[PDB]
Amino acid sequence: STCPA
Amino acid sequence: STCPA
Amino acid sequence: KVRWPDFNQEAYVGGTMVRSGQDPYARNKFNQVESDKLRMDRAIPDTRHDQCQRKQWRVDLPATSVVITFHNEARSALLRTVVSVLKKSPPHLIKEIILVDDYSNDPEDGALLGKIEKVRVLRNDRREGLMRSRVRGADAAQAKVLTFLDSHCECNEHWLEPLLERVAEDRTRVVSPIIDVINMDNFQYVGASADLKGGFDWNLVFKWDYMTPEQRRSRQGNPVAPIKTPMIAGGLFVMDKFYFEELGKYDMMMDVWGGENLEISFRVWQCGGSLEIIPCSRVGHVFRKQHPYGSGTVFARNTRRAAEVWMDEYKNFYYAAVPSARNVPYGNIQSRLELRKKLSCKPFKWYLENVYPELRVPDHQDIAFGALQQGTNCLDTLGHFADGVVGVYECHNAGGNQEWALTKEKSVKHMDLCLTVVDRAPGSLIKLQGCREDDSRQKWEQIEGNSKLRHVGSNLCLDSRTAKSGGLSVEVCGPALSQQWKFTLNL
Amino acid sequence: KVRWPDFNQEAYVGGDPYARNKFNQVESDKLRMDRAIPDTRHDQCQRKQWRVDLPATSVVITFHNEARSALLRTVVSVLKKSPPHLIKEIILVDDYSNDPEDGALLGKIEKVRVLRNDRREGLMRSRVRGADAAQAKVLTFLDSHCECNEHWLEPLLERVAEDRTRVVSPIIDVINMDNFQYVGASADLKGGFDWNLVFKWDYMTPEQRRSRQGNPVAPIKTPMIAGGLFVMDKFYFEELGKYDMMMDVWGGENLEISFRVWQCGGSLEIIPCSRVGHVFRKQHPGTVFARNTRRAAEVWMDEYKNFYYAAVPSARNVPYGNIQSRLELRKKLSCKPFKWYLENVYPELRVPDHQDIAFGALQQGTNCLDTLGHFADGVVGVYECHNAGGNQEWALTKEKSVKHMDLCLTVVDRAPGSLIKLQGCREDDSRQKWEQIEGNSKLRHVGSNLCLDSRTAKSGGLSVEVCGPALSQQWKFTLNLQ
Ligand SMILES: O=c1ccn([C@@H]2O[C@H](COP(=O)(O)OP(=O)(O)O)[C@@H](O)[C@H]2O)c(=O)[nH]1
Ligand SMILES: O=c1ccn([C@@H]2O[C@H](COP(=O)(O)OP(=O)(O)O)[C@@H](O)[C@H]2O)c(=O)[nH]1
Ligand SMILES: CC(=O)N[C@@H]1[C@@H](O)[C@@H](O)[C@@H](CO)S[C@@H]1O
Ligand SMILES: CC(=O)N[C@@H]1[C@@H](O)[C@@H](O)[C@@H](CO)S[C@@H]1O
Ligand SMILES: [Mn+2]
Ligand SMILES: [Mn+2]
Repeated sequence: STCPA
Repeated sequence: STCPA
Repeated sequence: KVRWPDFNQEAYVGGTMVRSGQDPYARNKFNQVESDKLRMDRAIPDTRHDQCQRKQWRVDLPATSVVITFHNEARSALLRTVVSVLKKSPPHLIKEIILVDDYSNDPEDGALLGKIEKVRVLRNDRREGLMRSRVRGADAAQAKVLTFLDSHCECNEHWLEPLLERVAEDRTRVVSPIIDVINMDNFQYVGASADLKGGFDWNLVFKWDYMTPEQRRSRQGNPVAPIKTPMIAGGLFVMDKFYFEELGKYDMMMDVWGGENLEISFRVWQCGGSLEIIPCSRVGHVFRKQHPYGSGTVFARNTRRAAEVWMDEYKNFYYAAVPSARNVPYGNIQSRLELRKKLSCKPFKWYLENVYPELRVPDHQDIAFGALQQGTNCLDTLGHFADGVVGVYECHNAGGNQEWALTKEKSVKHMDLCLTVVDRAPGSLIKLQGCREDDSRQKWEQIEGNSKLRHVGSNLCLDSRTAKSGGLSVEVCGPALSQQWKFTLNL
Repeated sequence: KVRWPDFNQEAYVGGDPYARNKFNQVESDKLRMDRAIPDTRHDQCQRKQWRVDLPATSVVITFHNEARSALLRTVVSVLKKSPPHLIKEIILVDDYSNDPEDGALLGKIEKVRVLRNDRREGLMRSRVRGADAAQAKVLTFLDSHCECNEHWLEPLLERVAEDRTRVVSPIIDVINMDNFQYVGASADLKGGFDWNLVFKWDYMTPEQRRSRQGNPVAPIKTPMIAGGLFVMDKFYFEELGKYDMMMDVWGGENLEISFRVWQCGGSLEIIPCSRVGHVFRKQHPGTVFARNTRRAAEVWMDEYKNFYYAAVPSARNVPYGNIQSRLELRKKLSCKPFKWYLENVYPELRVPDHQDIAFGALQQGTNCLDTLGHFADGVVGVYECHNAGGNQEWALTKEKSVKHMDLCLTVVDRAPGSLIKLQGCREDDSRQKWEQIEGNSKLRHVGSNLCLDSRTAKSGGLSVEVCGPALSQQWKFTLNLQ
């Protein structure tokens, strides 16, 4: 997954 | 006292 | 065709609700129940800087073709994405919304949305994945400007104008909003940090970098200015359609989930373009921990394709970080190479120097590099200097006082400081000292399949058992676990 | 006277080893007056030839009940390691030592002139006395427990010869207080400080480091000088107002002069090809502390002095004295304001916003409030405090908010036991509003009986808990604007 800001 | 480099 | 507020959400969503007392996280790896409770045009906090809020945005801007790609997306989330775009965007700027249905089980999910004003639905008759789907949608796009979005996004106040402003001025600019966080459990809309740049480590995994205090400070003047980023997240960006096509669209041989963000980011920068994060632009995104739809393979494959084409020699540092990847077949990269030639792109070295200089790059002759790992613990200077002891600290990949190198001179250096065997007596504390090549006490060798550190010209091994009693010691080499050390990059 | 090597050390040194000096005297005394030491210089320095028309220096060494062996060794190191024609004189200032012979005896030595103080004056006053007596064009100051290295002096003199407003220092090697081993220091360091005005060593920024890679032995701009060991143009020293004459015994010295030099158009340098060993120790052989520091702060720092007081509130109470001449001096010299200093000289110094209520680290015992490298929608925690203030850097804003960068402690859920979250700061978010209570020892969630609580740290992260007498609810900012 893309990681959260 | 000054702290070592 | 129907106006978005006249669209019957209850009827659309209702077909596919979570039932009985079944698991709400099952289908999507986010809380579907909580998503479905939400109104299609639900209110969300204005997470913008005050300065953006006090701003008249030009509307004399090229219209955009919004491309949204999806595969077995939650209806409520999908609808919500679409309505957010329609509701929050000046209409004349929204040429069309292009829904690319990537072989969803139920074609109605997307087809039904086709009733909606400016919504066009394109349905893949087989699973193509995110990259290929996007291209299809882009290809179908009528507008001058492309906008890419995920299928579980929520657009914020005046999100579009700042983005368009940029690429209108300069068509080589590839721009992104700040990506707010939409909580996967309770679906709360959370404002993200604006003090972040895109980035990566040598394992080529995407990560969020904080800006340097240097950078931060220099912006204090204008805090909502564009931010140069060496890399984009990837889900959410805006791009000139012609430019997109010119630069070689997307790498067409990549698969399901990449990887693609990596490649495009390099390509854009290297080939004379730029990458921006735009703070006044805010778009909510449902971040999750896992995918709902081999993963390590496909990822490695695509990552490889990117690395092999763009990174030049520096690709090796990747392989050093991830050796298993040497084995993964990636395929034919001929066109991509030709493409690079044709475009007259700069070399990776340039990219590193000018775009991503904060990326810590090993010396070409370094034997090993990065962090010195012992379980979840790392070798650490403890902020100590010369004549200072050394220790362990839980690893944190912020690599600072955990940044180490194994040099060609057989030395274990941090900055211009070196692990020094001051005293050969077992149990003896080692010391941090100014690196001298002539100094035999500073000489170290890797042993037992690069899992230990032996003091050259001795039966002595770097040992952490004394960490709690003064610091890292030199101990007689043996099968103890405290003598286990592994560099994150090996060459 | 007599030639240094003809000097009878055995006889001189003749009259618990840590007691008298807070370093190992026995180990020091074993040492030969001219003992060999490793060349700790960068290779590039080694391979280098020097002027000759360099101005000579007057070496000023000040001391109070110094160990004979150490003192002697300092003096002979100067003589032995320095081209003689560059050593005009060595000025020994005896600062009311118990035994006047300590210094007097050394007076027999070539180029050595001994000045005794008939009462305890301290380091600052003593230096001035010595400087005043100095005949050379260039002043060199050293501690009384130093060891000069190979070609230490030339690179220092080279600099101030070219430009007389340059105030320069060697890299200060480390002499081990226990075993007296001469250890090569890091060259990657700048001088610095925190808002408590206590001297500290900063690492260079990777930015800086990298930009030097071209020439690694180049001068290094430093916002602050250690203080013990430096070289200065005699006239310039006098012009800029010598030292503050009303300062006393103990420190603050480095501080005042460093500000003054920079602010008044001069510069401060560390010079890597210049290497001088120094016996670093842990303790002295506490309010003067605050006094002197105050005098410096009150004169130079302008409004920013408050940040000092915020870090050290006990200091508000300490009387410092009359600072009239010093103020006049600053006027006269047409010096820049402190703001300028911060912006241009020491920008890496993390400076609170002007409206901020509190600042710095959020301390709970030896533990600190820490982001755990988490970002938005992220939980928050504790981590043993480390004064490197990064993910431990916090602010209590005028908007009643507890912010790290542009992120804010957010009360997501009012239910006791509920985990708090990191969220993008909004001024109009009530959930983000915090008040200090119980004598600035706690953090109460505004509009509630809820208190910031660490008991849940190991079980998910910092929580919001019902305000009570628990220790886990104890929080103190390092700087308070109160
Ligand atoms: O085979 C696929 C897999 C995913 N997607 C879509 O492309 C995006 C993939 O990003 P995702 O949200 O799945 O991952 P994340 O944002 O966590 O990186 C989403 O909009 C999906 O709906 C797609 O079109 N085809
Ligand atoms: O009243 C005093 C106190 C100290 N000193 C001297 O000033 C120098 C400053 O170094 P010190 O050891 O006091 O401090 P440190 O180097 O620990 O910072 C030493 O040579 C002392 O012998 C002095 O001349 N007069
Ligand atoms: C005293 C102490 O442990 N300090 C820590 C260091 O040892 C490193 O882990 C730093 C990361 O760059 S952070 C932090 O300063
Ligand atoms: C993940 C983790 O270990 N986090 C740590 C932080 O919480 C701070 O202590 C950092 C120092 O600036 S260091 C380190 O990154
Ligand atoms: Mn997504
Ligand atoms: Mn000293």
